[PDB]
Amino acid sequence: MELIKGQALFLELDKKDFLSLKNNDKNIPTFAHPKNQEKILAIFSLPYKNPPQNTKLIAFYKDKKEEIFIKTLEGNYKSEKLQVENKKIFPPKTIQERIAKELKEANAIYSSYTPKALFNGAFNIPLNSFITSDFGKARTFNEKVASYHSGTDFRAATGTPIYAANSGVVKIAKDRYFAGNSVVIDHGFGIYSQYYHLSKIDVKVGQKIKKGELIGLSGASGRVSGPALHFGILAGGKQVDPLDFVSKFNAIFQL
Ligand SMILES: CC(=O)N[C@@H](CCNCC(=O)O)C(=O)N[C@H](C)C(=O)NO
Ligand SMILES: [Zn+2]
Repeated sequence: MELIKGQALFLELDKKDFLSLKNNDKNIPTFAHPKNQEKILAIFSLPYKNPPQNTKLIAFYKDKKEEIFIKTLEGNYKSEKLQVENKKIFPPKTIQERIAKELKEANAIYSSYTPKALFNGAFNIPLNSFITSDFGKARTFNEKVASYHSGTDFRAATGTPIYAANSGVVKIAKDRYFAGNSVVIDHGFGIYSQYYHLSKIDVKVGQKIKKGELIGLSGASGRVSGPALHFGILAGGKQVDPLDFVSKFNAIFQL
């Protein structure tokens, strides 16, 4: 198949006599297809930066192996040039220490697989606004991708109510460098939704959260370009296009 970089894909496989799904030595977890009872699903994601040109997954059954080839497409993302580049910039050690601490914490959370659905039906947009800045907007130097927008920004004045996109469990709920006042919800199967730059947090860590229920107010914390909501989805161990993902997810899990 063909898959644009920075997107997710729902693999469909025969359930019966299935043993494992792999990508080199890396395992990929599977879950039940809710409509069809003879199928199982698995989420595969390509990174936006440095994606492999091609990927070969192998589904091992008791009676056969079954290869899946996935071609990486460049897509149609916006891209501006730079005349500056990296400089592994030199922050004060007090901040280096904080970033590294918050990075450790995030990786422990995002690599903590929950093998059951914590969601309830389809995802909803966290607020009824519109996109001010799209996912995948990139800054290039010598046609190599330096950085990119890892989520999508909605129009929101400071203090706009934000609602949970789907049911889950709260894993993060605090101020962080870069993200500002953050909230991260685990929905199960390595699917996490992210709500950054809040002015105000209304939830606690480990709290069981329901869809359409309030998680905080929008703001501009840790943000330079002013008030707005940043919404992100991490799935298959990677940041992916949220709106593209929601479309594909809802196609399957719609009630
Ligand atoms: C901690 C961090 O690096 N956050 C990045 C996105 C990556 N999230 C991964 C994570 O939080 O673990 C970020 O805050 N981008 C802001 C929202 C932006 O681009 N606004 O316009
Ligand atoms: Zn953003």
